[PDB]
Amino acid sequence: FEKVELTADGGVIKTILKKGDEGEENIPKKGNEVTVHYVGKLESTGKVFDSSFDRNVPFKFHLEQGEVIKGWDICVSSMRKNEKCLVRIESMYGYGDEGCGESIPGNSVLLFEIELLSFRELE
Ligand SMILES: C=CC[C@@H]1/C=C(\C)C[C@H](C)C[C@H](OC)[C@H]2O[C@@](O)(C(=O)C(=O)N3CCCC[C@H]3C(=O)O[C@H](/C(C)=C/[C@@H]3CC[C@@H](O)[C@H](OC)C3)[C@H](C)[C@@H](O)CC1=O)[C@H](C)C[C@@H]2OC
Repeated sequence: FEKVELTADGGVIKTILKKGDEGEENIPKKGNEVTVHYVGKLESTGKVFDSSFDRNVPFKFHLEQGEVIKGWDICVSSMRKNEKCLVRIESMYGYGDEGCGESIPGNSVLLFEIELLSFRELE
């Protein structure tokens, strides 16, 4: 077991559910295209609001390019290939006071289960 606080203020806490592959080559780097599966829920209601499994299409994004909420860049950059984790993301590292669409209210704490399937360096 291993629970990790990724930010001094505790706005991002990652609980490892399954350790990944050993090796620095198994750690995604900034700018890399990352591929994951995820399940997201609101801590307030505990109900799942979205998941890549609804469509069965892994989610791909580029690490630390401002493409995803800050909490995600922080959490994924600390994961190893094939790692499964649960991450608690407070509004500050989520959608803040603005919220997102009508699915995520402002000042919402978010809970995500993320599985790092793979990643690749570009150029
Ligand atoms: C506009 C084009 C649609 C385009 C949608 C897709 C490619 C499909 C892709 C599976 C997203 C899902 O589509 C069903 C769906 O995923 C959510 O349900 C969700 O679980 C979530 O929170 N995610 C998705 C997984 C990564 C973390 C976070 C996110 O970062 O999402 C990202 C996000 C909004 C980042 C902003 C970027 C600007 C920052 O300023 C802001 O921060 C202030 C954060 C998404 C991926 C955007 O980069 C791209 C898009 O939005 C959102 C609740 C609503 C979102 O649909 C909209």
